[PDB]
Amino acid sequence: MDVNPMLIFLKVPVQNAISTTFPYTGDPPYSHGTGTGYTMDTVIRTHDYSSRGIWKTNSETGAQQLNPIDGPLPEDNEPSGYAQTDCVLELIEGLDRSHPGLFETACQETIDAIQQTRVDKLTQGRQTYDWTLNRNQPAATALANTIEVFRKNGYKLNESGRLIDFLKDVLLSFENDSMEVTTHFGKKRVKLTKKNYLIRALTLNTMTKDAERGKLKRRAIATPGMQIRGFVYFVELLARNICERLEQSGLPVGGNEKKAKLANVIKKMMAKSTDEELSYTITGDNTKWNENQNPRIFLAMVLRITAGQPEWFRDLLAVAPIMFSNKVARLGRGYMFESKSMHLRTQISAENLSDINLRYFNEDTKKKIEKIRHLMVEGTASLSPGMMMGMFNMLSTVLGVSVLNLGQREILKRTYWWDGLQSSDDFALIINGHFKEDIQQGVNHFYRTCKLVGINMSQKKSYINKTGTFEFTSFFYRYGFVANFSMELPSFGVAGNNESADMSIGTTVIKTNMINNDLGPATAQMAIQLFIKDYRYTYRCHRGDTNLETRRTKSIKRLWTETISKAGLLVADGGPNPYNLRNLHIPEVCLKWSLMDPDYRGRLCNPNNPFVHHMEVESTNLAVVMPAHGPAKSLEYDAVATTHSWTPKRNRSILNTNQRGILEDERIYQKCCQVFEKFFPSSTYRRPIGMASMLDAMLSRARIDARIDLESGRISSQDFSEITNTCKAIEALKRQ
Amino acid sequence: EVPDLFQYKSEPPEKRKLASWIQSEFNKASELTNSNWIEFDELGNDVAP
Amino acid sequence: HGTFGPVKFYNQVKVRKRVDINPGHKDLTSREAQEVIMEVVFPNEVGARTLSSDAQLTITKEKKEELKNCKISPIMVAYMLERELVRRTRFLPIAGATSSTYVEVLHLTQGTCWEQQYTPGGEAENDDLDQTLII
RNA sequence: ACCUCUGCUUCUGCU
RNA sequence: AGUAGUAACAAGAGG
Ligand SMILES: Nc1nc2c(ncn2[C@@H]2O[C@H](COP(=O)(O)OP(=O)(O)OP(=O)(O)O)[C@@H](O)[C@H]2O)c(=O)[nH]1
Ligand SMILES: Nc1ccn([C@@H]2O[C@H](COP(=O)(O)OP(=O)(O)OP(=O)(O)O)[C@@H](O)[C@H]2O)c(=O)n1
Ligand SMILES: [Mg+2]
Ligand SMILES: [Mg+2]
Repeated sequence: MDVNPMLIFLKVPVQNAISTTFPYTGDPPYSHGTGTGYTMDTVIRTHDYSSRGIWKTNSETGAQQLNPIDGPLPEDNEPSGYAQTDCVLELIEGLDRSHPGLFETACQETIDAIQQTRVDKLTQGRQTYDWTLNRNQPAATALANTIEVFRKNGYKLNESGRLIDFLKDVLLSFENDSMEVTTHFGKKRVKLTKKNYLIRALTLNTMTKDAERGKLKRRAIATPGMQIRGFVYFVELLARNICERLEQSGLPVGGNEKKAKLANVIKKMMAKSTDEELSYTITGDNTKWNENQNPRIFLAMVLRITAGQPEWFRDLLAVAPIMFSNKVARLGRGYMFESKSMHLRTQISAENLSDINLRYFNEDTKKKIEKIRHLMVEGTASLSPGMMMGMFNMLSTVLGVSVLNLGQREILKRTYWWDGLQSSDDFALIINGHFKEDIQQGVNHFYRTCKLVGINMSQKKSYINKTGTFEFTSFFYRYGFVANFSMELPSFGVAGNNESADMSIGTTVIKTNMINNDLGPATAQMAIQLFIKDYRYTYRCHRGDTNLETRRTKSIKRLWTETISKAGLLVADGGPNPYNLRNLHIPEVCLKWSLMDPDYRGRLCNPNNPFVHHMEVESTNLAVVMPAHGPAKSLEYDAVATTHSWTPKRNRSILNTNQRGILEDERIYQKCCQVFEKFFPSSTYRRPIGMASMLDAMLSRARIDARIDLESGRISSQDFSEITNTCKAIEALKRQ
Repeated sequence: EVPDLFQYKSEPPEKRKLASWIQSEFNKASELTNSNWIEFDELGNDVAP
Repeated sequence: HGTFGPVKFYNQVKVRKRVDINPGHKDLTSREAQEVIMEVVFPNEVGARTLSSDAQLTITKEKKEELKNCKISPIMVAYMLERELVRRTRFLPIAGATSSTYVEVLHLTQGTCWEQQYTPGGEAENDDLDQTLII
């Protein structure tokens, strides 16, 4: 007998054993080295799909810009970007007609949002292209850099603290003759040409996507700069507000809520059907969704959605699409070369690709470079068509939904009709009709309409069957959703935040999976045991009575020998595991509280300890996890802050670079923010408001605090005077 | 100017075909031995039915 | 203080709905909670406006009285107050009682093929009882 | 030679 | 050599 696990499927329905088809106990694929090849690939393909359109040279950047909109209609099934403005507009009008008042409301909310949003909203991004450095930076650092360079060049409406004023500065910055920035050779002032600056403003940096499952080959992603991000933010908010009120939208609802919505859509559909109709479902995906979306079409959508609204808001929202129409892609890190004969290796940059000799390259890469040369401009590649990965998830969703919305019986008046649900490029389409011929025709009508707006159903990725089973973004439906526990396997482990956070995350993951992904009780118990072992090995916090040798053994053994009630020691202090199924939702510190030697407890929970690095209420007890699939998620956890709530050390590589100076700036800033908070503790909870300087606020607060302390008797009259004295000396010293 | 300076080899992997040894390994992986390989850490006592 | 009854085995449809997840909230919006927490933890930084609601006022006094001389970081106190005072919900697959005290132990009482009969310690809400009486 | 620093930091995006 | 796999690692940077 040869063992074959696949034979289980002879008896067990595939969906009921789907877990076994997900190999998520091994390391996922990673890229090594440059992404420049993947960037060139997407640039090339994006142009290829739009190649029968119209070329123009941009007046401001000199970029070669391809425009396939209202281009010739598709003539075969290859992916097309030849979206037709009038067809898009018909669809959006259809969506307006189906949902009276929806556009107006979503606009109203977006307007209120534009008035209320603070500039610091843009600190919420991840790695951001930083034009002042031509390098990526954390979002907040990138924001600060833009603000600082803006003000040095005379743009400072953003001092208001309002995002919309920062947006004004952005557009106004493009009028500048020569934007000054400083590079570090010490320090040199560099003047960007108007054209240089605009190109950087319109840049998306690119890199390859790591750790993506389910695929043989890698692909490129992109990160926009700060000139783009504030405008995209508001377009996507508007689109989100619309998506929330569409029965056919899969966003922004998440796991359980998404499943509930899908189940409702099927239920709705079937109620509306006659008994004599056939019903089929397409498990649907689109080819190269992002590469065939078009900024010019998004511009049309935005203008149509915002019809009748104040012109300032229409024009503000139209900015993001216009910028995307005029975008360029940085080409990444370049390539490395090697000489066998001379045992050497070297790095060339993406910029070198403009004019480097082609003899160094394999044939494939030589062809790519040749194709890309006419697009290259000051080191970047012109990319007028496409949107790049995930830039307008919600607005693109609106386009797909608008096609779903067309399928109503009273619009089509055909022998078929359709409805469904769409999230980005993923969809479930339900087609109904009297005979199979009706189904085919309905599917063709849907497919061809999608083509007319640059949506290209993936033939090899999609399939059709009678309604009852289907798949949607790794949710499997067999007359109702079934579990897929294996999707979650990567989340079973030590999260790597700290000892306190990780215990809570580990037990919660088990509990959540028991509730949501059919993690049975025996396996849940074993999950507890496996987690505890991994935590103990990772953190070297083996039980105090064990005889393993680590750098921590001796100190944990002393804590153990000296402890009276050992059952009260946290696991991280060499204590026993208290967890079983029934108490997974109880923070360890609570669970053991009554069993703790009072002295240990008073140490462990000492608020004066130097380990806990509190920061902000809004980011308290929050971890970031990367699921097997999809974007990074913030994860709330429940834990008492202790000496186990520590913070691991930072990366030190920057010390060896020209950018080491940044570390000093950060240290200074933090010192200023820390002292500020000694005067305004509430600022750790909510963000303080004001145009006053940090110093002025601290002075005003010290004085009036010292006065109340005096009256109330918390402080002597001597102390009080010294405080007001110190204040006066600070007042003075502040005049040089 | 080094004449043989060249992009790093970036080709598809060399293909290989099935051999009997992998199935054989898998048969053996699925078998009982007369050793206990995994020692589990402790749980809290059972209380709920 | 919970009591366990028997486990029974059967198939039951667990339908996804939005349910409350934090017993003991005070049914405040985030702005009422903020207002209250500002008064309790950072009173002098409150700003112009102050609390209309009497619910707000009696919570403030209670909490203010419970937490005088408190030396735990104000960050954790505000964090916990916010978690406590604001009603939070989630969409969960849930076959039986939807009360927050039952939601809290859903992993314990409900499985794919089983129910673990259980009663949490403590009083019901009068609201929950009234609601269940009608059903 | 030998010395110093670095081990995510020129590269990890979006709702 | 080996890892790997569409491009890298097989130490880098500085003195
Ligand atoms: N914006 C955005 N969309 C994502 C991201 N990850 C996945 N998606 C979308 O969600 C879809 C569902 O992903 P999954 O079905 O879990 O995985 P997949 O390998 O793409 O899909 P299969 O073809 O079912 O194997 C993807 O096909 C994308 O359309 C992400 O990080 N960002
Ligand atoms: N990590 C990811 C995965 C997907 N997407 C978005 O989701 C869309 C659909 O993803 P997918 O179907 O995986 O890829 P396509 O771009 O459609 O290409 P194809 O299906 O032909 O592989 C992408 O175009 C992109 O907008 C993203 O932003 N980030
Ligand atoms: Mg796709
Ligand atoms: Mg997809």
